[PDB]
Amino acid sequence: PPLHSTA
Amino acid sequence: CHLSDMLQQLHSVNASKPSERGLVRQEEAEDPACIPIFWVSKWVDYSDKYGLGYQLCDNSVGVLFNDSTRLILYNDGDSLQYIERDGTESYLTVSSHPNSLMKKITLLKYFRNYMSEHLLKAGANITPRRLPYLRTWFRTRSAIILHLSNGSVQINFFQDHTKLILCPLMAAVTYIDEKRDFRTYRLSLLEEYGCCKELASRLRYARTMVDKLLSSR
Repeated sequence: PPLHSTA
Repeated sequence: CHLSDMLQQLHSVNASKPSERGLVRQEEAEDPACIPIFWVSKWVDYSDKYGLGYQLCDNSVGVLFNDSTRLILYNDGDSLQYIERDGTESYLTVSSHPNSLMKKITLLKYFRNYMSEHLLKAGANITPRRLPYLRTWFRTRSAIILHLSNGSVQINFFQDHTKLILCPLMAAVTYIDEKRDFRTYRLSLLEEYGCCKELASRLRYARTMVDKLLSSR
């Protein structure tokens, strides 16, 4: 459920 | 056809059971020649409202909008490629474009800001290498699956940050592992020499993912 790639 | 070739390459390697080797010699399957020119470095799923934004490793940005158009900002910071729903490709600039494209360009800049400020560039250690766009994507609980217009399929796994970039023209796969070590293999050499359990598992999953792309055209 991440809404973006790795921070 | 790229996806069909990919499905064959993956059947072949997986049918060989590469991890069930007495002597795994995965290093001998590396082919540094097949390193990809392009992969997705960063992405932002804003699909509930706008689209899927992403950055390629060349620093170009792109968006697959919900209305099935695509806007690409080149790494010069001003050149655009636009793709209308009927697939017409055109060259424009942020400095000179139709007025009707302002909302889309504004959105792309917003996404590019978020990605530039807050997200890590996958494969930043790698020196890579025409500019592909995102043909299709989807997500599972496990991974995001990005299919580029040059036939490449990239699969990013959420839990452990591992990634596959499958290159059908080279019959190759690049695997970025938990350590961020990037190794590029020829799939037929993985068949001969074998590989670790973790990579064989990701390759089995990859075939299911290409099945899903082929079944949802």
